[PDB]
Amino acid sequence: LFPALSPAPTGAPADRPALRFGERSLTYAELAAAAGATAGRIGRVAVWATPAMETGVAVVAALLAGVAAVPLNPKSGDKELAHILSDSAPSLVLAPPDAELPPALGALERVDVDVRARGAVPEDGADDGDPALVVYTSGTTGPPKGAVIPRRALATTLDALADAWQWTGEDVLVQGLPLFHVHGLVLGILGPLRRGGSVRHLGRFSTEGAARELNDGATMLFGVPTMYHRIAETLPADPELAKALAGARLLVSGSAALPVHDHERIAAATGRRVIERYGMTETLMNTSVRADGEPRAGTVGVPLPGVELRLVPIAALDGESVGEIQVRGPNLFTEYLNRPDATAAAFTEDGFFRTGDMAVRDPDGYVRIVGRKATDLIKSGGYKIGAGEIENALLEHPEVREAAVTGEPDPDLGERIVAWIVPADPAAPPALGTLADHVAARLAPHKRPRVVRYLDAVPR
Ligand SMILES: Nc1ncnc2c1ncn2[C@@H]1O[C@H](COP(=O)(O)O)[C@@H](O)[C@H]1O
Ligand SMILES: [Cl-]
Ligand SMILES: [Cl-]
Ligand SMILES: [Mg+2]
Repeated sequence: LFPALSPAPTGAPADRPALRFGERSLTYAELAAAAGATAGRIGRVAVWATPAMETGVAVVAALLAGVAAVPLNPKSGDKELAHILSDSAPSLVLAPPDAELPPALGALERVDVDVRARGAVPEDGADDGDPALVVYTSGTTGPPKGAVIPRRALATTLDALADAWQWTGEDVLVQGLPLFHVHGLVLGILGPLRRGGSVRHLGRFSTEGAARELNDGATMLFGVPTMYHRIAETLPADPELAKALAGARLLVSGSAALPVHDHERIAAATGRRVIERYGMTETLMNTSVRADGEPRAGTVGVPLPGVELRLVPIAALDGESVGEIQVRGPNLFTEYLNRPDATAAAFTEDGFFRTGDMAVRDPDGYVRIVGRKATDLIKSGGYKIGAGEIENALLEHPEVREAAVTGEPDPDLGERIVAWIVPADPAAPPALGTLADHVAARLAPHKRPRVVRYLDAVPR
């Protein structure tokens, strides 16, 4: 999976940079040795997945050990952690030494991840179908399902992207994405390691931080559309940001659609374009605009090598016939953990995954996502948010009789979460702050409502 880490590297390859988090870093040899020491201490494991160097070491340790990792959002609330802990039943939690863990984890064995530890890299005994990660992803109803992602899916999607993006071990990625989802963790940490390159993780994203790294040897930027919106807003005032983007080898957006107004403001300011790629937790990456392809706003390009894609079948490349994307390939997840009926429902009889995403293809083969088959989802900041679980949390509040949750457009977030409340007392309805704080404390801050509306009645 990482031939530059296992077996332990030697000579010049060993002293190449691997991970950089501000002034903290690890070379390939240092990462292999620190992850190896950790791997020997874990013969499923949870990872307290802060946007910090320890998270890279922890996940690489699990992969070297051949033990599935379950990334935890360090801002998850009590309900959300209890569910993941009960569902995935990890043996231990890998955490940074100084992390304050919440009481939901009080009974779990804590293994501190030491980035200065030096141990042997375990022998690789893993099989390609072995679970690599369990990544919790929201559905339209109920609590998040654990997508079990096999080792082979990681290798194949990362190598497919290497071909599409002309990504090599000479590339230096900058990113500031969360490390408990696929974009930040798989593409943004494991991808550079599989390639033999490096990543500079910003901790918290900022336009200034992205500019700094791209003006100082970073060659690629990955972000969600919200980050590109904030870049587009800042460009007129920020000459060094404009130069940073103009000089980049590749700018990539994903997790949600990049609006054409943001695309074109970036092109106006910098003279170059942002590649979009389309993927899902359950499928990893499906399509991308290629580095050697024509840049086309509002598209997600062509199927990646090894991905079988169809629209439903619609065979005309007409830019007009709307159909459901379905995919098959070694990029696919194994199952939803403990959910065999939901797993079976996600697949056609002949083994294609039903994405729910609606698309056309143009005469060049390019895919444009234009909607949904039956059921909108909510994407806020490039997080997929499930309405039903936000409703279920709001219903716990004593000032809420009934609740419905929807998304509405937001120029910065793509969509913002709306809470529709039948109050306990219509003359004293619960304020947004009380409801938002409650959902943040139960679920996670990114899932909080940003708007509240009161009604007499909501769907049952
Ligand atoms: N570049 C993109 N354009 C439009 N939608 C996207 C793109 N990348 C991912 N998505 C959406 O994100 C979903 C997967 O996100 P997730 O459920 O968080 O794994 C897909 O089903 C799409 O709806
Ligand atoms: Cl750090
Ligand atoms: Cl959060
Ligand atoms: Mg619903």
